[PDB]
Amino acid sequence: NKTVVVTTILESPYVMMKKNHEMLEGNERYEGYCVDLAAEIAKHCGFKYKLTIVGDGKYGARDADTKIWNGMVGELVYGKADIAIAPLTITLVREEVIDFSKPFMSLGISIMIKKGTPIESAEDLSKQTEIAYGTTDSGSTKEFFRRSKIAVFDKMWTYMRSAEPSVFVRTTAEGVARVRKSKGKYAYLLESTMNEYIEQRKPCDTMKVGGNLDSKGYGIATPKGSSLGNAVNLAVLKLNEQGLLDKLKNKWWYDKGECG
Amino acid sequence: NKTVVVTTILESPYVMMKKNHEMLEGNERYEGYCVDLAAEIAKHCGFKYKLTIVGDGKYGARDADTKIWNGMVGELVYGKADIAIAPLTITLVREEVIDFSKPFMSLGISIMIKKGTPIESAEDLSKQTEIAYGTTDSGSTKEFFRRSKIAVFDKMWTYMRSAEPSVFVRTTAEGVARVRKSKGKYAYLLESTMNEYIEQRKPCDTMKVGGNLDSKGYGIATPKGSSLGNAVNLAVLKLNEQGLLDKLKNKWWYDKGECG
Ligand SMILES: N[C@@H](Cn1oc(=O)[nH]c1=O)C(=O)O
Ligand SMILES: N[C@@H](Cn1oc(=O)[nH]c1=O)C(=O)O
Repeated sequence: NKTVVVTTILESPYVMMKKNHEMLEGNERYEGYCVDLAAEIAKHCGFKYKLTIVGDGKYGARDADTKIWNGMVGELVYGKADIAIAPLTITLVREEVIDFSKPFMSLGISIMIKKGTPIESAEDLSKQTEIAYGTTDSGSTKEFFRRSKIAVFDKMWTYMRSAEPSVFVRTTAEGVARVRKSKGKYAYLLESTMNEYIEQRKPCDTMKVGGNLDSKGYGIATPKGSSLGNAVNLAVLKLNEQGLLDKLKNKWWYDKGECG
Repeated sequence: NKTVVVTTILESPYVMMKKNHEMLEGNERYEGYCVDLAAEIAKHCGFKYKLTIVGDGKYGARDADTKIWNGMVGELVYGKADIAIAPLTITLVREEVIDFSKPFMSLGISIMIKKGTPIESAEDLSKQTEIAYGTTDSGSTKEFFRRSKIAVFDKMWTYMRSAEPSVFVRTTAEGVARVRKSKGKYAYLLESTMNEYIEQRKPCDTMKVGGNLDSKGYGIATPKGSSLGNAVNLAVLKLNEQGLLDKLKNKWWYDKGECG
């Protein structure tokens, strides 16, 4: 038995530094949905682990020129980590290089606006220019727009890829800050899960509008051929069946919601 | 290359006999969401196939005494079929004996009532006796209640397992007929997907109430170790990414909805 190296990302409310993190060591420094999930998975699979934050702060994308994978995906591909326990979207391109457990959370791409912004759908965004809109870099949302053959999403892609100044952000935190400080002139395309969490955080000035653009899920990832995959997949199914995953979502999204 | 034997179930709107089925042969006799899905999967994976309806008309459950698997699950386990393309729920007990692709549809257990029935939640059902309620036999919904540790669902299970006359039905069709003919005295616990489909079918006398009890998905299943699994999983992800699965749901649930 060896300590399993877990790669994850600082993304609220999945993994966050505890307020008193300076007083603590190792795994105890962190808290969140994925921190709780990691503890449950490890217990069910019988392994000890070490939580580590992805070096480049990215989810995972492959460079067009170099063909090299970055982010958490890259850490699994190059063997820097043994497993990824984070809001990592199950996609075809990633499934080609790493393995995923069945989903532990269901979600879809959505729109976040500053309250009062006159936008109710992706269709609305695509038909105008005054309100800028973008996505996070190196993730599944940007890749969705890049590869979409659907007219509305492709129209949106053509605008976003050449928009000036850049409409892309490095992290969810940056996109949220841009929505909040742009006086309604910036809308942010992000996963419904993040959108719903932020909607319940002070200053309660944002909101999710329209239906989700797609239906997909987050999965726990392991390098291809990992001996860990099977047990991890069964653990996820068990936790879902026990209602534990639902309990964890309520805990981190709503029980402590700050917007009444 | 050999013809792949597909096991499926006659369940609207997934697989149904075409009205003019007598005039047709083989795969052409059927139509529906899963019929369309099977054609797409076969095309993407490069195989020819034969659609067959599960002999016992069941989804799949293991006998407590004999330990023998029935339904579509049983057909894969005993090698009577090469793959299952139907609304087969991904569960822990099934994952122990067969393989599943990532989900092609997202859903949850829900409540179906005859319009006007004074029930808005599972909590409501559990606190009364006048309105009987049950589930389909040999499926994931009955197993959910049987294994639940959650107070409300366990209370519901204790009532259902000993209710008289029996509250369990053999098929969705039977449960729907019971809801419709029981004058509000029977509520039916079934997957949200089936519930939403029936809600748009004449005589438009049923409705889904409350939130879903859980969050899970349907997957394409193959016997353990099947050489088909990998390609099938990637095909499902591709179809989802192209928006084809969403298009298919709209086609079979709403485009031809009969309730305005
Ligand atoms: N879970 C996403 C990361 N990301 O979060 C969003 O909200 N959009 C986006 O791309 C991924 O795995 O790439
Ligand atoms: N998809 C279910 C079958 N079934 O359909 C429902 O609506 N409930 C139920 O158990 C299964 O795979 O067992």
